[PDB]
Order: sequence, then C-alpha cells, then structure tokens
Amino acid sequence: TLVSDFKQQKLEQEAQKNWDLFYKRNSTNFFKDRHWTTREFEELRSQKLTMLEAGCGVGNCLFPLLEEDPNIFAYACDFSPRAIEYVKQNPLYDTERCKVFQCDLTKDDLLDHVPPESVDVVMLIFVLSAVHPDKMHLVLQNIYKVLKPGKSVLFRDYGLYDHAMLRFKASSKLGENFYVRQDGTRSYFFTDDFLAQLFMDTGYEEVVNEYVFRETVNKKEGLCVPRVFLQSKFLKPPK
Amino acid sequence: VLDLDLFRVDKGGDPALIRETQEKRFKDPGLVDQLVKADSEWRRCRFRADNLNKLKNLCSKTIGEKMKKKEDDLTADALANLKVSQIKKVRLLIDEAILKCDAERIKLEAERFENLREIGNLLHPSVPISNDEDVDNKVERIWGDCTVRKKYSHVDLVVMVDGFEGEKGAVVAGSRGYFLKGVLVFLEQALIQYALRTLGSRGYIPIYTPFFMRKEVMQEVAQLSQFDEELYKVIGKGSDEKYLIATSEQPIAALHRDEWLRPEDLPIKYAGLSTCFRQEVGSHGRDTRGIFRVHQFEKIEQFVYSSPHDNKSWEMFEEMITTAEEFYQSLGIPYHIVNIVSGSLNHAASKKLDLEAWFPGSGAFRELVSCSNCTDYQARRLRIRYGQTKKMMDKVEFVHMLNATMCATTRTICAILENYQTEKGITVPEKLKEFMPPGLQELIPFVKPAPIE
Amino acid sequence: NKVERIWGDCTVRKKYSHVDLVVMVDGFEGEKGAVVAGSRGYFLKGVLVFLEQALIQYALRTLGSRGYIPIYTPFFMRKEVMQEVAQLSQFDEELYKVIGKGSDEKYLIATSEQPIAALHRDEWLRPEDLPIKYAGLSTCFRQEVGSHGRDTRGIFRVHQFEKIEQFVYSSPHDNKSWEMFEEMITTAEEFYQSLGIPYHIVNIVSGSLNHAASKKLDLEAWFPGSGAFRELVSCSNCTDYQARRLRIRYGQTKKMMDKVEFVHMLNATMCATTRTICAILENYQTEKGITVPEKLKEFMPPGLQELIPFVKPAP
RNA sequence: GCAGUGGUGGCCGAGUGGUUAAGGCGUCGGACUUGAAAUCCGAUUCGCUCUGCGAGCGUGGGUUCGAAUCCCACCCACUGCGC
Ligand SMILES: Nc1ncnc2c1ncn2[C@@H]1O[C@H](CSCC[C@H](N)C(=O)O)[C@@H](O)[C@H]1O
Ligand SMILES: [Mg+2]
Ligand SMILES: [Mg+2]
Ligand SMILES: [Mg+2]
Repeated sequence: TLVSDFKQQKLEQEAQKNWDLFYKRNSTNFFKDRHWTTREFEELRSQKLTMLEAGCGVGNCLFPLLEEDPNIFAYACDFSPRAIEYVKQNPLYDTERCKVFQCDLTKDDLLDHVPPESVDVVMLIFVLSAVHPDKMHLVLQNIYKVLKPGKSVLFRDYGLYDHAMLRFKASSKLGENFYVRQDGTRSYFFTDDFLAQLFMDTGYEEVVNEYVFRETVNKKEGLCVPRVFLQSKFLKPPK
Repeated sequence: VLDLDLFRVDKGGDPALIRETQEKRFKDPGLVDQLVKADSEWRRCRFRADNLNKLKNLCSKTIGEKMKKKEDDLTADALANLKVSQIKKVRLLIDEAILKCDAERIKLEAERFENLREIGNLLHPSVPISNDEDVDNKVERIWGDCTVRKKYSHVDLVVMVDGFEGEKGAVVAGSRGYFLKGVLVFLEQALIQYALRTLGSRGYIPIYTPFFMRKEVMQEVAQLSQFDEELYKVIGKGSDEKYLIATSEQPIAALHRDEWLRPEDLPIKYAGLSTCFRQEVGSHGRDTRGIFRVHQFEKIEQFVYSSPHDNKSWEMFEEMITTAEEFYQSLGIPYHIVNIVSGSLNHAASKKLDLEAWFPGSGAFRELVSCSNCTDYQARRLRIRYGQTKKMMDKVEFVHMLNATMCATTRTICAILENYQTEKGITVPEKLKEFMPPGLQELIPFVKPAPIE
Repeated sequence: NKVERIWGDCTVRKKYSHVDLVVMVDGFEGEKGAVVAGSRGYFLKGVLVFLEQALIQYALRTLGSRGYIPIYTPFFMRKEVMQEVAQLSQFDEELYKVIGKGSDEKYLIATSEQPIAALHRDEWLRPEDLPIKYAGLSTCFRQEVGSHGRDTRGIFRVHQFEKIEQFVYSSPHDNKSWEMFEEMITTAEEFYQSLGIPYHIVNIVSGSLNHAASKKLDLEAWFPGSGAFRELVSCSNCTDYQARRLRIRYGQTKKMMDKVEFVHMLNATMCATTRTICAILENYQTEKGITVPEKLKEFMPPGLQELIPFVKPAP
C-alpha cells in the first residue's frame, strides 16, 4: 500500500539533504519568478515594510516584489545552503534591503536572526507542503513570535484534488494527501479545514481562506487540466 | 537469489522473516545468520577497498600533474608536497594493502554468495506448510472420472500397438533408450501440432530453442543439485562448457537476459518447444517403465515474463494453470489439481500447482503439468529489469517469470493410451483427428499381444 | 559432377537471400542464440516454427503413404555401436560427446541413419519382408559449421536441425538394390516438385564419396536470391558395406558349407528442415512476404495459410 | 577448423595514455511560471558508511604513476580459406 514506514523515516531525516541536492542538480533554472505576488495579496501593494520570506528558495518570490517596491526590507529563510548561496550570488542582491540566513523552520528558532514582533508580513508560498504534516505547527509557532501583533501571514500552496496530486502513481504515496517526488522532496495537499485548524491551534486568526482554481494547457499535446491551489491570509490577534 | 537488502536491517530489511520462510520450507535457518554476518563484514571490506582505491587514484593524479608541470592518512594537499619518488614509495604500500583487501573481499563475496544461493524464495501464503507430500498436498479441483479402471497399463499398450522398441533402444542408447515408431510417432506429432496451435491462438509465441546451453548462462537459470547431477555435459573438439537442457524454460529464460524491458508489452508469452534430456530415471514399479520416465523426450512449455506490480503475476499464474487445464479437458483426460507443500518447492518457486492425471490402467495419479510462479528470484539473477529507465533514487525493479509445462509428449501419450483403450485398439481423441494421417483418424489397432499375457 | 536432369527454372533471380528473409519475417534470433548456445546457436520463432512443423508433417505423410514406417530415434548412441556405423574421421571432426555422471561414452547422432542402421544389428532377416523402409525423424548435431560467405549464414549451416531420412534394407539379389535406389531418389524428387522448388540431380564424382557409398546422387536446389545451387538431398547406396559390419544377414537359415549373404542398405535425406525452409523462402518471396507453398497450406495454422508477412526491414 | 579486420553506455556515435565516457536519439518523471507550456527542468550501468567516492568501454589478464586508448588470451561477428 503506502510507502514503507522505514522509507518515510529516511525521507523525514533527509529533507534538507533532498532539497539541497535539488538545487545542485537543477540550479536556479527549475522554478520561475512569481510576478503575480503583488497583485494577489492586498498587502505588498505599493512605508518601510519589513518582510520575512520563509523558504526563500533561490529567490523567485522576493526578488520580483523587491525590485518592484523599493522601500521593503526582507528577511530570507531557507534550510538549504545551496539556495542561500544562489540568493547571495544574485546580482540583484544588496545587504541594505535583504538579510538572508539559513534556518530550519522546525528545529531552529527565528529569534536568533530577526527581532521579536518586528516583521509586518511573512509569506508562505509553496513552502509548507514540503514540511511533514506533524511538524507544521512547529513552523507556525516559530514564526508566531516574530510577527507584529497586528501583522499577518500570507499563504499559497497546493490544495486538495489538484492535478499534480492525481498524476502521482500509487507507489509515491506516504499517506492521506501526502506524496513524495522522484527527487525525494514531498508534497502535502491541504484542505481548508486542515489549514484552518492548524493555524488556530497555534494562536492565529483566520481572515480569508479559499481555493483558487486555474488550468494548465499544452497546445501541442492539446492537454488542458484543472489546478486547485489554496490561498489564504491569517492575522495575529491584536489584543 | 533474494534481494540482499532483505537482510540488511539498517535498510528496510528483516532477516527474521527470512528465518521464518527458511523454516517453513524445512530448510536450514542459521544460513540466514551466516549470510548476515558475511554481508556485514563484506560491507566494511568494500568501504575500505574503495578508500584505498581513492588514495591510489589521488596519488596517480598528483604524479601526473607534477610531471606535466615539469617538476594512510594522506590528503590531497598532503601529497602535493612530495617529490615523485616519495609518492611512488607511498603507491607501493597502497598496492600491498589493496591486494590483501582484494583477497579478503573476494573470499567474503564467494562465501556470501554460496550462502545466498541456498535460501529459497518467499512463499505465497496459499502454500500448505508441511514436509509430507503424500499426506498434506492439497487437492484443489477435480475434473472427470478419476476412479474408473481399465485393463492394460501404458507399459503393455505401447507394445500392443507396435509403437515402441525398448530392447533395441537400450542396445543403441543404453538403459531407458527407446525407439518410438509407427502410430506413436504420428500421435506424438499430433500432440505437438495441437498444443502449438492452442498456445498460438492464446497469444503465445512458438519458439524452438537451442538444446546446448553454455555453462556461464546455465548457472544463472539452474540450481546447484540439478547443475551437478541432473545435466548432461556436451564436449566438442577442443576442451566443452555446454550442458544439454533439461527443459526449454532454461534457454527461454536466458532469451531476455540483461535487458530493460518496456512495461508496455511486458506480459511476453513464449510456447517453448524442444527435446529435454534428464539424467535421473528411477523406476518405482512396473507402471513407471515404458516411455513414462525416459532420458529424452519432447516437451511444450509455457513461459511468461510479467509485470511485478498489481498482483499481475498471480493472475497470470491462474491463467497459465487454466490454459493447461483446458488443454487436458479438450483431450478428455481426468485429473486433479494439487497444491504442493512447502518442503517440496524448489528454491525459486513461491507456489507450485501440479496437474495429476488419472491413469485408469495403472490405478494411479501421475503428474503431467507443473506450474510455478518464481517471482523475481530468477529475473534478479538474470538482470531483466521492468522499465527502460532507471529512476533517480529508487532501486531497479525486476520482472516476474512464470513457467508451466503444457505437454510432455511421452507422458501425455501414456495418459491417452490408458484412457482411450478399447478391446480392439486405442480410440483417437476427437481433438487430434485433424492431425492424424488418413487411416489413423478413428482407431489405432492392436497388432501384438500383451507382454504380460 | 555429372548433372543428370533439370527441373523447373534454375536461372530466375529474386531480391533477397534467406539470410535477410528469416529476419524480415521475424523468425530468427541469432545474436541471443549465440549468447545462449555459442557460435551459430539460434532460436527459431513464430512463423518459422509453424513452417518447420508443416514441413515435417508433409514429409511424414508423403513417406507414410509410400510404405515407410516413421521412427523417432534416440539422439545419442553408445560408442561401441556408433563405431560400426560411422568412420574415424567423423568422430573427432563431427561427433559431440555426452558425459553423464562418474565419467558412459555416448555420442550425439549426426543423422538418424546411424540409429536406424543399428536397429537390426545382429539379425537374420526373412527374405519375404526385405524391402524394409523406415522414415527416420530426429534432431542431428554437427560440429562443422564453417562459413563461405553471407549466403551460407542464417539457418543454413547450423549445429542443430531436424531431418527426415529415408532408410531402406533391401535384398542383395537381382539388382533390386539399384531399383530401390532409383525409387528413393524419385521419391525425393517428387517431394520437391510438389513444393515447387527447382533443382537438378547431380551424380557425385568418385573422389568425393564416403567409404560406404558405391554411388551417390545429390539433389541441388536453385536459390534465386543467392544465385546458387545448394544441396538439399543426398541419396546413397552402401550395398553390404555396413550390413556385414553390423551383421544383418539376408536369409533366416544358413547353408552348410556356404557363407551368409548380407542385406543391402540405402539411405537418402528426405527433408532437412532448415535448408528446405531457406529454399522455400528464397523461391516464394514476394514484395509483401513469402507465399505459402500450395502443399503446406493444410498443415499451417489459420492466418498463415496464404502469406507469411514481412514485419521487419532487411539488414 | 585457419589468417586478417573488428567489438563503446537502452541505441547511434565521438574518443587523441591524464573525460565530466562528448554529442545526439529513445525512455522516464517533476513543474510552484499571471511575462504559464504548440513547453521548460532534469534523470537515465553497478557498488558503498551516498551533496562524494569506487568499479565498469565483448570477457579476462598484462605494460604504465595513470588505459576506453598499448599488449596478450579467450569468446563472438564480418571478409577470405579448409571442410
Ligand atoms: N522546514 C523548512 N525550513 C526552512 N526551509 C524549508 C523548509 N522546508 C522546505 N524549505 C525550503 O522551502 C523551499 C520551497 S521551494 C519554494 C521557494 C519559494 N517559496 C519560492 O516561491 O520560490 C525549498 O527551497 C526548501 O529549501
Ligand atoms: Mg552500441
Ligand atoms: Mg550522453
Ligand atoms: Mg574489459
């Protein structure tokens, strides 16, 4: 049935290694820059807005919004050293606007690099699906302490019944809505209820949490397919 | 052989399960423990040999660089501070260490392998756990009337039709040699035509195999005991490593040897046709003589390479036994199906079914068909991979290989003779009348008296 | 070599030789066969197994209608018996040796004439039953497979092949042996005329005769894709050369003060299946496949009774 | 059976004593792109204590610090012979 229970333990203990070898084999050429960020969230629109990018990758999510709006300071978090080195070697990088640092969002703590209750917006774009479902609230609590008590957290990631979930063969299933790719990285497909009751258990307040529907079409192969991402915004209670 | 990672417990393995299986087969446990210790030692020896090889490589690279620029806790920078003569002095120590480690590693490899080749395949949970074949062999199905009695046994019937020459055969070939002649050559050919046509209509590819297999290839498809005392050895001019095949399943298994088979077209079905040469012929009474147990005979075999996923090889197993059943039902021969006990399976089989035909003139059940599912035990040895592409991290998967006798001609002739005898001759089965000459399409007449009478 | 008679058109030429045709119909596996068995080993598969079986059926029925008794022989023979039917040249050069357990001395047969000859050794045959005719069916094993160009590769010269033989024990009196010799070569000729294979009959020169033969006729078929005559049938009259070595005696009673007479023995190939398949493929090739000879259609499976289709390109 | 030329990875095909076994072709998966893809990014022999190191160019050996490259044997092909 599911993947061997021994193998799932090897996947959990080698999560950082699997993401590091991904950046080794694929360099910065796999993912593409996300220019839809500023438009999608009512924040990030056009003073000194300090931001934390949890799971920054090689950029692709902060460099666009950072060359767009020129009064944003950014913290960058990633547990893979290769991704950090790629972010630093980017020609668009300057220390006066970015502060990149490695931090395993489940084991390490964010206060060792960012000041408490300082960040006004933190982004979770396709980062939480790579974390084991039983260590996600760890990440939510780790980022709960650096958020300004009126600030918020922005989240887009895979949702239930997306096509990518359906392409996976049965030999790639770790559990309910929990799969693994050929390269070792994993994918959890969230539901609105699961994410809601995962954010509520760590002290957040739901604002918007609803699915976003798209489609993928390759004209040459004439392939058009449905896609289901879950977008949301949670807010830290004022008082 | 089994997958070595089934014994590594640091991987996802479990040698306790191999111990349980080795007990259920009534073989020697503790072979598993010898294997585990030999393998755990071989892994450390391999690590050390790789490290010695790395040091030798690094010495050679440094020497080459020193030369082209016109000049064992060693490091890269450490060697970069030596004259060429000193690095060669170090290379000599590396050589000695490498040689002794290589001897130790070859010994450990041979020992681990001779322990591994004597551990049997995992058992299907349907196998009856026992060691008494006569008592616990489970009868699954019965077809026809398996209690009727008739006058003559095949040992008399082959002579009353004048189709058998035993004494002259033993003069020519020796114990058990025989000439088949007259009406029984036509009947054997009719059986071959009928079986090939049936299997071809089912989708099997008829294939006529070579009868000499080389030793290098026969080792990978045979067992120790068989390869030792059951196979004839052929010798030409020179010397001679060739062995007469004991079944067509052996060359057909080596047909896709060392290949990456596309999953599409994976259920390849082969109807092998060859002459088989078996050296063991023991007589347990009179009704096992004649042409029943002989040294040479033609056999038609089913052979299927299958996908290892989705329980497909077990559905294929049922399909193959069903094909043989329908063959013998169209021939009108009564039989029962028996599930063989754990202690009687060979090492490769996870399960084995046998079709045992009722011999009314002998009053016995005799095995005609033998259908086995050997899973990936042999494909791993022959390196017959299931996909064309190897994945990034996953290990290579192997195909399952099933085989099943369709028709051994001598034994089936004996069954037909015993079941179709009348007082005037042998009635020809309705499905074989197409393939018989005119005049031999209704009856094979008795032309000699019974040797017992 | 004296050519005695022609039949058919022995000058027409066609596109491919058998070496390409056996691959175009997908009935030959030479590389994997050489991996399994070694030089010249081969798997025969698919449509070519059905065609070989059809040839065996047709040959056996043809010979059975003529009064021959089909006989399936042992494939190895004790050395003490093989010496009396073969020569020394054959054992080293052409006979494989079979080894059992305990190190027996058996040899794989090179032709079914060898076991059939030993079927009546040390016997006194009744003159009344003497035209004793047998249609041997067996697998033959030869060591010499030396090649002489591309057109001799494929399944033409192999180590293992099925062969149907004519073997006759005859009276040694009244020129009956030579009448039977003519009858045997005529049976083979009619077999190949009914298949539509053009040939000429050749009288082999005395230099290239084996020791037993007192006369030999070969039937050499025309190969239109190869452009050559190839031997398909060999007919030989050995008179009493082997009968007295095997002590097969003509009368059942011996006269006082009068030496015994031995029978006459004649052998003739009826059909070596690989070579005959090569000849059929080369003579019946079209642009879309091989036409099935009219006489083999009843012995072929449904779907292969008019054409053997090409399914691969020519190498 | 001799007396010549040959044998590279799933396939073709480079390879020049210091490769990363090039380039293709085939196959296989991953895709998060709002500037989505009539495509992009990769993987694709074996082994080990796996971000690396080791082995592997028909198979075995030799020479060399180092061989896929040079030598030998065997095996199997092709070209000429014997048969
Ligand atoms: N538990 C964890 N702690 C910190 N980073 C993690 C993490 N789990 C996964 N990651 C990182 O999250 C990244 C997801 S790839 C997505 C990158 C980014 N969201 C973008 O839009 O480009 C990976 O690079 C991985 O290194
Ligand atoms: Mg190649
Ligand atoms: Mg390449
Ligand atoms: Mg080599």
